[PDB]
Amino acid sequence: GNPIPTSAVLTASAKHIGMRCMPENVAFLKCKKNDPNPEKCLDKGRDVTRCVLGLLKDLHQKCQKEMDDYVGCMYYYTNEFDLCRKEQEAFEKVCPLK
Amino acid sequence: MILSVLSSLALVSGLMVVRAKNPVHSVLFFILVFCDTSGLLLLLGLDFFAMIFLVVYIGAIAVLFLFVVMMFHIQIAEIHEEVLRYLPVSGIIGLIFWWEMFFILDNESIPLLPTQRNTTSLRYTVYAGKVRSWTNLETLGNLLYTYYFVWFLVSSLILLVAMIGAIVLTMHRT
Amino acid sequence: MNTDITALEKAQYPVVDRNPAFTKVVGNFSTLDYLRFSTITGISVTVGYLSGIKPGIKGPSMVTGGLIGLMGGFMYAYQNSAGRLMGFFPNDGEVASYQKR
Amino acid sequence: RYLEEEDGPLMKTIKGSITGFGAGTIYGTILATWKDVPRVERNVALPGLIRTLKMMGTHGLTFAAIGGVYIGVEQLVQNFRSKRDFYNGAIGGFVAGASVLGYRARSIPTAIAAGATLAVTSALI
Amino acid sequence: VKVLTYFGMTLAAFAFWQSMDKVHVWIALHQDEKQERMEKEAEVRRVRAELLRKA
Amino acid sequence: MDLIKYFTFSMIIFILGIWGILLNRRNILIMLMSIELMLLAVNLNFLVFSVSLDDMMGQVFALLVLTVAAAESAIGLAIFVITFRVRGTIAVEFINSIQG
Amino acid sequence: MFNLFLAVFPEIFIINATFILLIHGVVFSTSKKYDYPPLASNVGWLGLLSVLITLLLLAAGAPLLTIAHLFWNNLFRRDNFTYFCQIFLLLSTAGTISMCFDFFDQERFDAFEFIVLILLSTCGMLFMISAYDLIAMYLAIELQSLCFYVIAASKRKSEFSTEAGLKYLILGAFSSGILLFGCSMIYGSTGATHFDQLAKILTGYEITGARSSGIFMGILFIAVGFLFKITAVPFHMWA
Amino acid sequence: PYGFWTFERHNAQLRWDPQISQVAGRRDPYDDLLE
Amino acid sequence: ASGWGITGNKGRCYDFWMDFSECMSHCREPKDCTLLREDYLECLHHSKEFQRRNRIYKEEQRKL
Amino acid sequence: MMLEFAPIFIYLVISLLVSLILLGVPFLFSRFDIRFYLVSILFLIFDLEVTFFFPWAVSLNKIDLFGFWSMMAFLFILTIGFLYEWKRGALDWE
Amino acid sequence: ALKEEKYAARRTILPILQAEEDERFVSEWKKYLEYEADVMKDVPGWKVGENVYNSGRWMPPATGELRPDVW
Ligand SMILES: CCCCCCCCCCCCCCCCCC(=O)OC[C@H](COP(=O)([O-])OCC(O)COP(=O)([O-])OC[C@@H](COC(=O)CCCCCCCCCCCCCCCCC)OC(=O)CCCCCCCCCCCCCCCCC)OC(=O)CCCCCCCCCCCCCCCCC
Ligand SMILES: CCCCCCCCCCCCCCCCCC(=O)OC[C@H](COP(=O)([O-])OCC(O)COP(=O)([O-])OC[C@@H](COC(=O)CCCCCCCCCCCCCCCCC)OC(=O)CCCCCCCCCCCCCCCCC)OC(=O)CCCCCCCCCCCCCCCCC
Ligand SMILES: C[C@@H]1CC[C@@]2(OC1)O[C@H]1C[C@H]3[C@@H]4CC=C5C[C@@H](OCCC(CO[C@H]6O[C@H](CO)[C@@H](O[C@H]7O[C@H](CO)[C@@H](O)[C@H](O)[C@H]7O)[C@H](O)[C@H]6O)CO[C@H]6O[C@H](CO)[C@@H](O[C@H]7O[C@H](CO)[C@@H](O)[C@H](O)[C@H]7O)[C@H](O)[C@H]6O)CC[C@]5(C)[C@H]4CC[C@]3(C)[C@H]1[C@@H]2C
Ligand SMILES: CCCCCCCCCCCCCCCCCC(=O)O[C@@H](COC(=O)CCCCCCCCCCCCCCC)COP(=O)(O)OC[C@H](O)CO
Repeated sequence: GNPIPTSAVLTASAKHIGMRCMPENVAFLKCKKNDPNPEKCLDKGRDVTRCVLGLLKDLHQKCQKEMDDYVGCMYYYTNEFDLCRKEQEAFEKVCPLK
Repeated sequence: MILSVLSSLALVSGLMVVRAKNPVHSVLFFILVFCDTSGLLLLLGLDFFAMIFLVVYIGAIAVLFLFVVMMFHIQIAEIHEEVLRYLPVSGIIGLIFWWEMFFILDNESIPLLPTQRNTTSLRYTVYAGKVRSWTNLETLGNLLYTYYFVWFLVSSLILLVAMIGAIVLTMHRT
Repeated sequence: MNTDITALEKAQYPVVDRNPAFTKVVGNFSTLDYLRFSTITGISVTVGYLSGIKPGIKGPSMVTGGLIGLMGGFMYAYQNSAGRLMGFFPNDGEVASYQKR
Repeated sequence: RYLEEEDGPLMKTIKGSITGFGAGTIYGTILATWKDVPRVERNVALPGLIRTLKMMGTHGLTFAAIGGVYIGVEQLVQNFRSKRDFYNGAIGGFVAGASVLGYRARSIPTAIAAGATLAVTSALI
Repeated sequence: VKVLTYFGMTLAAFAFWQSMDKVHVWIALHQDEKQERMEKEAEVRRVRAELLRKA
Repeated sequence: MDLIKYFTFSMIIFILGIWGILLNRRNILIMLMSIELMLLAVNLNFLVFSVSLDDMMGQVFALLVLTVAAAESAIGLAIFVITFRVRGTIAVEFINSIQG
Repeated sequence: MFNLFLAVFPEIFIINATFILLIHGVVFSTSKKYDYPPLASNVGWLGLLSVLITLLLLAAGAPLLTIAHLFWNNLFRRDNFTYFCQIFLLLSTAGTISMCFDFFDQERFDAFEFIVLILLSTCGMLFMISAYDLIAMYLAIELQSLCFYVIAASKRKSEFSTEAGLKYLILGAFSSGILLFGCSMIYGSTGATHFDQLAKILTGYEITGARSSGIFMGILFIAVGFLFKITAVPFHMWA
Repeated sequence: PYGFWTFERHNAQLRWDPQISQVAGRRDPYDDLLE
Repeated sequence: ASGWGITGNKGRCYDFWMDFSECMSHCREPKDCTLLREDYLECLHHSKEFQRRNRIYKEEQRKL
Repeated sequence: MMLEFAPIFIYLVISLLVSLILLGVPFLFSRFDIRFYLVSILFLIFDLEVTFFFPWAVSLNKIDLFGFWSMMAFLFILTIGFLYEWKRGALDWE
Repeated sequence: ALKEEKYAARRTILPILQAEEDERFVSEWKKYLEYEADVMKDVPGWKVGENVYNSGRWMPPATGELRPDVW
């Protein structure tokens, strides 16, 4: 069902995440800037987490195979983008950044 | 434990620096002390200083000492002396320094006693500082040549004095 | 590199230019600045000549003294001109030239 | 300005003898280290240590004697006479100096000098 | 020195450093008592100063 | 306990330099070596404090102190060389003519 | 940017003049054509000239030495006190140099490097006066000290001069190590080396019972180095 | 004097450091994320 | 006090330093800035934090 | 991270062991020349020059023109010293 | 440009990693506070989880290891 949000999955999806979860990300970062206390930021963190997990599930639904290949290569090369261009292009052709 | 090992090696090697009858042997032990110091520096995460201690202290300064001491061909009669009669004076001076100076940080920097509980889970991680980490080298180089450049240049003047003095005191041109 | 010309002791004369450019300071050289410059250089050349006679290098000694004097005299003239433009020294001429151009 | 103590003249004399043996041991150590070793002792270690320890003990003994007799006579003067001044303690300084330093120096001239000196110091106190 | 002599000196030094560790633990464990003694002496000194200022 | 252990390491190096001064009355080369040991201990003190305090000033000064140590050793060994050249020996009894 | 360096015009000039004299001396002292002339007196006169020009630059630019004080703050601090101290130092150096010419020519001390080392030590003492941080203070002190070590041993075939140099270098290096240790203790205890920061941290507390033994012994060691430098008893017997 | 450290000559860092507060090497890590 | 951190960011104790300095820059009595000063020094050495945690460890060793 | 230094230590231990094995298996079946001091001094100076070059070289992208010219001034002082040594014959071994 | 690509990738996933870490630390801190409340029960004058900083601004718990992050 829901992909395990490992470093490989998040790094491979980072461009989609930046384009999609930008307001939640910026809000979380502003609140962290004002207050580093983790307790006083949990709500913005939940907003960020929900946005990201929803986008992850969506991308898994749309292009399962391309996402699997890109995530696998990214994990194999420890998230080195240069060694993964072919499957990155295949993943972005079926799941556009928009 | 690892700091116990390195400190024990440093203690013995330093005693050998100050107590070896042959001065060439003293220079070699001095080199062991700098190696142990470099190990400590690696433990602190200061790899630039760890390498520079090898390059400068061992690679240049100790080499100078070794060249000079080896060509001196010192006879032990010229520098021998019994040290048994110094044990008391070293005992007071060492003790007083020991009692004062090994424990000077204790009142200001009180150690955290390690408990039978996993405190490692209370380590808080801030990923923001980890996006672009700086090496020791580039953190130092960000400062030496711009914000503190005057001290850098004064050090250059010190080296120039060393060069001039070395020539004027020892040169005998053939 | 962040810079800040602000001095500890404020200028006691009108500030014609807070941080005058190098060429502006040089172009601000007055007759008195050139007199200081020339005097320092001439004294330095004379000292070079006289001290060079005994070793037998009076010419090269004149050149060395002249280089020292040129650098010192230029630094002194620049000091005076820049201080006048910045309001640290009496600068009636600078104020008069500023109120007109 | 002086109300931080519990006193006790016997304790005063005993503790003075101990501080004096403290200070004489250190002084003898310093004296022994300053001097050279005899030429016939350059190649042998033990007698140099022995001589240093002997100097330590001798100086500890003499300085303990001064540091004990001084306070002892001082208290034995302000107890029988029952008065507090610099006169009590000047007598103690004089007797300590005279007795101990003239026993060591083997000279009546020097004793009267040492006693005189030790009084002017306790008097300046 | 002999190689074995250097190794034995190193072992003795290791024992010395572990003993020093025990000393540091002792010093840390007595911070509270030292603070209590400092506080009692500070209270005594303050009371003496206030009482002498009364005159 | 890290900071007390790092500090006592440098401290033993400093005390060893002091002892080397005390124990080497006929050997002034080792006296110079003991002085270097003290300088090394101070350099280590600056580096440890820099980490403990999270501050770079200790590191800048450590580099500059290394420069000073190098120049010091160079000039000192030159003076040793010329003293030896004049006397033909390094024994302390031939460098005691200035006194009083 | 250039105008910021008005705060260091005196020092720039004297350093550059010292370099010029070093080059002049080494080029013509080695000259076969000129038969290797002694240049101690020639370089001495030119260096006296350089010292006097430095004095002129410093004395006549009293306000300008305080320009850009924020930019220079973490490097040095120039004020009224440093102004007069540096003037007096330059005047003393000029007098000492003027007293050397008969020594140069009659003894035939031909080494012009003597004058260069004096000038570099004067640079070091100038920076000593304006130092406002433990690091800068130590560096300037060391420059000064190394120049003295070299010139104390200038009669390099003399038993007396070589003995002086050896005693000076050993005792000077020892005292400098003690002072540096004190500096390290103060930094470790306060996180600061700038004099302003040290003033703020240390003021109002002195020994308020909970005294930083680190701060107290750092001060003591620094004082020991200072007392060695001023030849105060018991740190005097080198002198 | 009373409160000498209050005198402007002694508050140099309070006026210099804000001018370099955006310099790489002394920034809060979150400033890069938001700028 | 400098603000330059060993990893290229603001030093750990620099905000405490700056609060203390800003307080002392206008308070004619340093006793008014005592709290900020002890906060700065606590950030440098963690003395009170470690002392309190050692008290906790002490009580644990006493009740066992 | 300092993680990468651990293989170096294990490598040193293994290299030492290989050395001992190779060396130990066959046990089964008054003329002071100042020019060396002078070359040591020169090496010390230029060793420190390289030392100071390293952070500068990695930091050129951030220090820009000011750092470049400050290092140039450093080099100018050291090169004046080098010229002095060259003229005085410290670089001649004949 | 290659490095900026990697560095931008790290920037977009920073908030979720930080939020996860914040939740983890808060839960662990609650557990430790309960532990301290139990241990220091019957010690008069205690205050569980007292901030040692007068300003009250939040700081991570000090660890007593000089350079833990590099190993
Ligand atoms: C269960 C496992 C069993 C299997 C494994 C067993 C492995 C074997 C055992 C290990 C080796 C031990 C034996 C060593 C070799 C002996 C054989 C031999 O032939 O020696 C010849 C040797 C002759 O010397 P040499 O090597 O031929 O060199 C001749 C010239 O000196 C050369 O000239 P030079 O120029 O090269 O050197 C100049 C000068 C060099 O000058 C010196 O080295 C100074 C000598 C005095 C050293 C002072 C202590 C130094 C050690 C540091 C200790 C901490 C210091 C802290 C001080 C700072 C604090 C303020 O030379 C000397 O003075 C030589 C003196 C050597 C004496 C060494 C004595 C060491 C002190 C031992 C104290 C023991 C106390 C125990 C508790 C300690 C407190 C914790 O004579 C001896 O027999 C002495 C060595 C035997 C004692 C030393 C070893 C002690 C080890 C104790 C065991 C560890 C206990 C702690 C365990 C902790 C567990 C948790
Ligand atoms: C997981 C780790 C596993 C480790 C496994 C390995 C464990 C080994 C345990 C060994 C202990 C038990 C020994 C049982 C007895 C063995 C039988 C035996 O002794 O016969 C051997 C026999 C001599 O035995 P002996 O009857 O005792 O005679 C002694 C003297 O003749 C007596 O004549 P003397 O009284 O006139 O003395 C003059 C002096 C000669 O003058 C000297 O100055 C001695 C040399 C010292 C300084 C030399 C190095 C500095 C010079 C620059 C070298 C290049 C620097 C850059 C390259 C290296 C840097 C990485 O001789 C000595 O003082 C020798 C003392 C040795 C101290 C230096 C060795 C300790 C280094 C630290 C080791 C750290 C790990 C071990 C500790 C671990 C924690 C406990 O022949 C040999 O040793 C074969 C020669 C080959 C030795 C190669 C060793 C390595 C050399 C290259 C590396 C240099 C740097 C050292 C490592 C640096 C690390 C960064
Ligand atoms: C070119 C020429 C050739 C010659 C040469 O150069 C020149 O060649 C050069 C080659 C050099 C060697 C190179 C390399 C080393 C290794 C180093 O040694 C690493 C030691 C460090 C790293 O050790 C661990 O680090 C991590 C744990 O920290 C481990 O990570 C785990 O833990 C993570 C967290 O859970 C998980 O997340 C991870 O997943 C999980 O894996 C990691 O695996 C492991 O490596 C430091 O560790 C310690 O430090 C601790 C703190 O002090 C101590 O803690 C203690 O004290 C505390 C209170 O203070 C109490 O609270 C604690 O309870 C209590 O235990 C304790 O002693 C110990 O841990 C020692 C120096 C040396 C030999 C150099 C010597 C000099 C040379 C020979 C040079 C030589 C000169
Ligand atoms: C072996 C090579 C020898 C080379 C010798 C020639 C060069 C020696 C150095 C001479 C000083 C600089 C001469 C170059 C002139 C051009 C300077 C320039 O271009 O201005 C730049 C500024 O250049 C400088 O200001 C640096 C000057 C270097 C310092 C030289 C020391 C002069 C005196 C210092 C006094 C301190 C006391 C000395 C202690 C011994 C503009 O930069 P910016 O303001 O736009 O931004 C700053 C930077 O880009 C960002 O970090």
